[PDB]
Amino acid sequence: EEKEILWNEAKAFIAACYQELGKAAEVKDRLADIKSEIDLTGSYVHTKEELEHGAKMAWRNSNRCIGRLFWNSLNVIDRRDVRTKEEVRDALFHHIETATNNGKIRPTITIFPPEEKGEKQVEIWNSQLIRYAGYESDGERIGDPASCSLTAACEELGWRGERTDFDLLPLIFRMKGDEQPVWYELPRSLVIEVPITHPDIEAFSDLELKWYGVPIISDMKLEVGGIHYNAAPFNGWYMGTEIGARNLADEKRYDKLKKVASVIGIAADYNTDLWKDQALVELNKAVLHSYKKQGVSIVDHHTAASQFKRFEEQAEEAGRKLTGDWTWLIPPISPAATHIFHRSYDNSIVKPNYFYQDKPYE
Amino acid sequence: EEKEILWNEAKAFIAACYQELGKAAEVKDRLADIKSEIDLTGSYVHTKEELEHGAKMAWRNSNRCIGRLFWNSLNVIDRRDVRTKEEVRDALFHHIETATNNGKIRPTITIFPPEEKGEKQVEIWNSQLIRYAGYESDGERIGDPASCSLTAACEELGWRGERTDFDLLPLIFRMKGDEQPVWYELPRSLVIEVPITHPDIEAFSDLELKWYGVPIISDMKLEVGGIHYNAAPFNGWYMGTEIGARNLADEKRYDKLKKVASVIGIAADYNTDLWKDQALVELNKAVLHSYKKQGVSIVDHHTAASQFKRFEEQAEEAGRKLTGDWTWLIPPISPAATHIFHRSYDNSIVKPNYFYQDKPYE
Ligand code: HEM
Ligand code: HEM
Ligand SMILES: N=C(Nc1cccc(OC[C@@H](O)c2cccc(NC(=N)c3cccs3)c2)c1)c1cccs1
Ligand SMILES: N=C(Nc1cccc(OC[C@@H](O)c2cccc(NC(=N)c3cccs3)c2)c1)c1cccs1
Ligand SMILES: [Cl-]
Ligand SMILES: [Cl-]
Repeated sequence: EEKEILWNEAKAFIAACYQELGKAAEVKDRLADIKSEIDLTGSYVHTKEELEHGAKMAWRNSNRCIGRLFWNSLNVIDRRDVRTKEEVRDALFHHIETATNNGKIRPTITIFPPEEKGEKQVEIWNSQLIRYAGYESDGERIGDPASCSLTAACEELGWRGERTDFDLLPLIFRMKGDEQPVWYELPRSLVIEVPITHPDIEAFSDLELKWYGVPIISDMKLEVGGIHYNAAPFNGWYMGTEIGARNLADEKRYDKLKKVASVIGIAADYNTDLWKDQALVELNKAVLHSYKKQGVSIVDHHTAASQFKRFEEQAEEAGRKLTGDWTWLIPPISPAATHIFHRSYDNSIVKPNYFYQDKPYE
Repeated sequence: EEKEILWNEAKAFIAACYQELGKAAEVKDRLADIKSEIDLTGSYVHTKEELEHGAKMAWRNSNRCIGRLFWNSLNVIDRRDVRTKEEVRDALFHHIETATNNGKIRPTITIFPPEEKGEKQVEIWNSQLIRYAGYESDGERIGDPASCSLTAACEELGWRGERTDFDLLPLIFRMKGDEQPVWYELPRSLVIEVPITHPDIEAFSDLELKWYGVPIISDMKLEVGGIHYNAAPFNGWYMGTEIGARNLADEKRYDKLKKVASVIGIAADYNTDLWKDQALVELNKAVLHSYKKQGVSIVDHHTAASQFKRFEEQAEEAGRKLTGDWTWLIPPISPAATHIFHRSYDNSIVKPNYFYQDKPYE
């Protein structure tokens, strides 16, 4: 029935994978084992090599990702053995610790057991493992609006935030068979944060801005050879503009441009003054300066685009078709100063890859 | 034969056009006249109203244009009567004069006779009526590289540029039946230019930058109800970023960022300093400041995006589907500070509209 779809993706993956691993001879027999394993059990289990390489391929095929040059150095933690919520929690804690690596961030993914019957084994509620809570009631707007609904979900379960602008959300997830998720407060020793200061403008610290060191996306599905790993959090390091041009800048996020304009001492009254643009540049300089000063890995959008240019060259000379989403590849500031802006990209979806899936809350 | 295609577009245009003009009753009879006129002559001639409204509709349907709020105030000059190159020249001169309007730019289009048998009556060689020449030989790079090939074509015909960085290209066009185009030097009294100065940084004038006041696109085809007006130059006013973030900024255009960085007194050594971004903002502030100070119409990208938001609202409440090209609608600086970035657009092509056509040179 539906089993047919699994087998097809399995054939396509193993061939491409073993070909890249120089194990092309091993394919016929590996596929055979898979064929009967699917027949008898409905599914099939990846080898360490298949899983590691598949997660790497998936990153390589992520059209919206400018950081793909480094796809082959992805650190893959295999946690398909977890059976308990204490094990899941500790796996998540460990991922944070090893990925952070005292500021010298290692791109890492932790892979939990895949969906069985489409039925999840572990269901992560966090959008990122480290994220700030958001509150909204009676005109009062506190923290990160992006987190408003998860925050309300957490507070249903007996969590309570301090209602600071930077409350760390607890880890929150649900195990198969449990009707309700559990939540665990993040140990503050695990979480690096960076205060935002400006290299030249000493008053920038009056804004009392900060951001977390490591963005760990925990709400996407890794799909590898027909196998659906809904729980598979991954991280890289930030590109500065993600923090300075979006998280802290967007009107629906922290909305700090008017405040930035004030501390940098420019008026925020006239569009033709380009005060938003000027505020953006200083905020973004501030962010890069602050991460580098603390010794936390970060990349600027120009360096990132140069790296991506190498990914493009690398893919061509390896005989691989390149795929990309121009609308996400261009940085939100000075995009025409990067080569990305001035070319176009095939937005075709190639598997393995990371996909969106529906939130369990709201 | 091919006549069928004309008739279809004709039916579609007249219906939509007269409907918008509140002349829906007049359609059946207008179409009838057209039907027999096509039968007897192979083509059909637009009324003043049809032509004017069609050029307006075409602008309204230009997916890449952020300035569309003002589509209905387009000033349409009907020059389908030209038969001579002195008439074409004078029509082009007049367009420049009336559109410039002493700096208070009127959006204007001059419409020349359409293609007959696919055969052009007037063939304009300029990409814009006012543009700077570009030269390239023996490492030496002078003027605007975008104009390198047209410039070489002009110099074939006995034109010679001064080889300044801002030589005005002559008007150059070809009449049906002539094997060769003619060129006419632009009278300098017709052409407003703006020296680029900075409001705060007095040394900015050392760059000796300038740009022309009015961008007059003269190489696109206006298509209205099956009729192909290949020669139909049009203008608006600039959005500042077109000059400051592209014409003067691009490495393949004037490439001035390093020089800007120098006069504004910041180092241009480290990506993480965001010196390109900072140079961009100051150059773009300089451009808006300079146009406004001279009294030449210009719009900043924030004001432009606000206007386009009104176009969006206006289209919806008029019951018209909106179409757009997100990749051209976002400004090349601070695009995430505009609403455009945060929504998406249907890039469908609706006629009437402006289309690319092949250059006659190179
Ligand atoms: C090593 C440093 C990395 C950098 C600097 C980087 C940079 C980025 C940036 C800027 C985005 C766009 C996000 C946005 O603008 O909203 C992005 C998207 C993405 N990146 Fe990366 N990335 C890195 C590593 C990774 C890793 C390790 C993975 C997974 C293994 C990954 C997978 C993705 C995916 C799936 C998206 C798209 C998410 C979506 O569609 O919403 N990246 N990356
Ligand atoms: C009134 C002031 C106007 C402003 C500020 C404006 C602004 C712009 C801008 C910024 C672009 C993109 C060009 C680029 O980034 O390379 C554009 C494209 C365009 N505009 Fe407008 N525009 C205006 C008036 C007009 C008029 C009067 C017409 C024709 C009647 C027009 C038709 C177009 C077309 C056809 C394009 C796309 C050209 C292409 O595909 O290469 N616009 N406009
Ligand atoms: N950036 C856009 N969308 C958007 C809007 C709001 C939030 C958002 O978060 C991405 C966030 O979830 C995310 C996803 C994937 C990677 C990152 N950033 C990172 N450095 C990494 C996290 C984990 C590995 S790399 C961040 C993306 C648009 C571009 C064009 C039109 S809209
Ligand atoms: N801007 C882009 N392409 C591009 C690259 C080089 C030159 C160029 O010139 C447009 C130039 O011919 C042009 C065309 C139409 C309008 C304008 N600008 C104006 N204000 C007007 C001229 C006439 C009426 S409005 C200018 C456009 C891209 C966006 C995203 C990916 S590439
Ligand atoms: Cl983020
Ligand atoms: Cl231009």
